[PDB]
Amino acid sequence: EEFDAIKIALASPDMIRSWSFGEVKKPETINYRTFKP
Amino acid sequence: VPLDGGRFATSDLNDLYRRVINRNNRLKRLLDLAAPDIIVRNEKRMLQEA
Amino acid sequence: AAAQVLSSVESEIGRTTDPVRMYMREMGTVELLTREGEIDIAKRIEDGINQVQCSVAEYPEAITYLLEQYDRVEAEEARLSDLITGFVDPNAENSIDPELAREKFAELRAQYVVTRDTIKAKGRSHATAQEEILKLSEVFKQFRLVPKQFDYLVNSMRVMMDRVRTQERLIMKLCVEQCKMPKKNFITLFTGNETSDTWFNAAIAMNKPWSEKLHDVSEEVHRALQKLQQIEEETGLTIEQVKDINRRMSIGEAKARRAKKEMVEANLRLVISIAKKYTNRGLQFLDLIQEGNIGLMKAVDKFEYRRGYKFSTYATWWIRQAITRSIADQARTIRIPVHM
Amino acid sequence: MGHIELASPTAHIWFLKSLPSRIGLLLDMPLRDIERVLYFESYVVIEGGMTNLERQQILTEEQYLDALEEFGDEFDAKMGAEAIQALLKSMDLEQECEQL
Amino acid sequence: ETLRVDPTNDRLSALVEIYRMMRPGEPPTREAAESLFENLFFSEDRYDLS
Repeated sequence: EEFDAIKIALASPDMIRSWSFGEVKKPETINYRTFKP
Repeated sequence: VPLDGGRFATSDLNDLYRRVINRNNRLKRLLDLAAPDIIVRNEKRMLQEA
Repeated sequence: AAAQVLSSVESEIGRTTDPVRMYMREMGTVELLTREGEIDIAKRIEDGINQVQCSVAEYPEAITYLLEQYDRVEAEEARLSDLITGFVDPNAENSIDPELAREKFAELRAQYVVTRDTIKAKGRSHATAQEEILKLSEVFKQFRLVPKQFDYLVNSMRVMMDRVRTQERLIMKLCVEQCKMPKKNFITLFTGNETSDTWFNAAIAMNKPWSEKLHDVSEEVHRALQKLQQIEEETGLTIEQVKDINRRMSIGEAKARRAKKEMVEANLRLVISIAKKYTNRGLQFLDLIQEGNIGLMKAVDKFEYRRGYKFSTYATWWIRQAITRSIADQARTIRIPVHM
Repeated sequence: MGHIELASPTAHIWFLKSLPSRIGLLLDMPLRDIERVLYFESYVVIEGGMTNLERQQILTEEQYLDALEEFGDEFDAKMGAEAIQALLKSMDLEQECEQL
Repeated sequence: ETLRVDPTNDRLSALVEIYRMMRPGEPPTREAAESLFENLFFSEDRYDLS
């Protein structure tokens, strides 16, 4: 937890992949009856 | 989320994400097809717009 | 003289950010070409297509593919399922009765077996054997294939073409980028022989003392030539006819792919007109428009002049389908499928 | 957090529309130029191979055609975020810095 | 003085520059602009005083 200072920089593409967990591909949220992802 | 009476409620961002993904996917489609550059342009103005 | 309207207008466009004015002003350029330009676009398209059917007729193993994978689905004691719905399915210029299937593939195999002996008579393309190859094409051209399986059969020529080009890239890379041999002499000698490596030591024979420096990589270069000549065994077709078939086929594509854009760019106003009957506050304008262009491109791909009707009706149906279910697939945060 | 891969590149807005622009200010190309590139309204010279033409030079869709057939190969001029990315990607910071 | 500043000489160009004030950019045409102006304050539909 314990940290010292803050930094800003630009989000490189490889950074955004590095953080991300999986490529979204759809607008779909859920099913109409089975209210589930 | 839902409410008591079956109603749902959402944040406005999801609309925006949906528009984005619809537009990107349609663009990919139009790129598989060698379709005219004019509709490419229009789809991209729509993209940068959203 | 509409591009020069865009010119001075854009010079004096009042910082207009809206793409609606942009696109709508851009389609204003192209006009509505009709009544035979439709029929002429169709003529050019079907011409180029029938000439890619020349391009299949010129390739020998095109028939080998057909009879082979057809024998795969007939092999299984009897089938009438999918592959026969990609295969034979001829246009009549149905539930497949195997009787007529056994019929049509008789004379095709007669032209097959009878045409090969003369191809060896005194030369690959003797005049008589050449006219018999032309007979093979004429028998080929009354067949109109399903676009799926056909597109595979043409991909069997596109891919191979790109493998010829592939080894051009390889040998060009390792030879010219490293040893720095001129391509000028290479066109002349490589065009001259194409079959044996006499051009190698005939080029080194033009002394050029760097050419003597090919020992360190000698085992590798013509071993790169190996994969070039190997394609000649796998193809069994001479290099001139390779080039001719490739280029002529590509033109067979270019006709249609150039032809349709006039149609689409013409009927954009139909697309938008029908679109904005349904741009009540359902989703949004431009998405109805874009989907309308999709249905339009379908109708341009499907339309027949021989039905002799107006085009407007056809793509009216198609457009209307496309929009009418894109609004329903999309346009909600919760997807309600079509039935509900 | 997830991610998305894009068909074509697109530009961030705060680095464009904000006062002093940080994108056109860097290129020394004012706003309406870059707009008319990015609204797909005109082209712009990524790299004029011939020095006959210029970096950061605009070419209308009709005038470009002149330059199109006159020379062909020896210019690089395009349109949209692709071209501008090629431009920022091209510009070396150093020599411009010692020159300023 | 306002005339000496006014570049417009005929009725038509006046209609064109009104049309251009309100529909900027757009390639102007006669009846689009005539109909525009007349719609603004001379059509019963889009203008009523009470």
